[PDB]
Amino acid sequence: LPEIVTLREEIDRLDAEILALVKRRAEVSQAIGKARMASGGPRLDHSREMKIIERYSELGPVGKDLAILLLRLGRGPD
Amino acid sequence: LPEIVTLREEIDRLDAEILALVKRRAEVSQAIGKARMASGGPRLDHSREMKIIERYSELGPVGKDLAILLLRLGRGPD
Repeated sequence: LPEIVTLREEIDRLDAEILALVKRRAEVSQAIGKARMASGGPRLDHSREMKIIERYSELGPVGKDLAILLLRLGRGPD
Repeated sequence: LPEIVTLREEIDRLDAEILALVKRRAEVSQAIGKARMASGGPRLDHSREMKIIERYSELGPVGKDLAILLLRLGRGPD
């Protein structure tokens, strides 16, 4: 379709930004993981993680799955 | 942990931006879906969608799943 060329541009721009933000979030999450590890004790703040998941549910059920994936991106490289 | 207070702030800020970007992407994707529907013919550009998925694999295997979820967010509300 010729009339979707500019919509596709916008997608590509959005994806560039999403990827940068997700990468940064993975770095921050991993730093939080390293501080929690270093301190012994729970590897997650479960109440905190559940609240994040509930925020993402504003998007629908796919929103919960997104938060779940972002949670997995916070793991140490394994 | 007291030393993770500012890291948690950064997460919250990143999540605010991720959610706004994902919502916008869902709007654009749905507009592309509506143009494709209106035109009859394939509901997806499969080569295009596969290229998006491959870009997201730069993140790892979780990256492919992310692209997959974003693809589902582009559906008409159902």
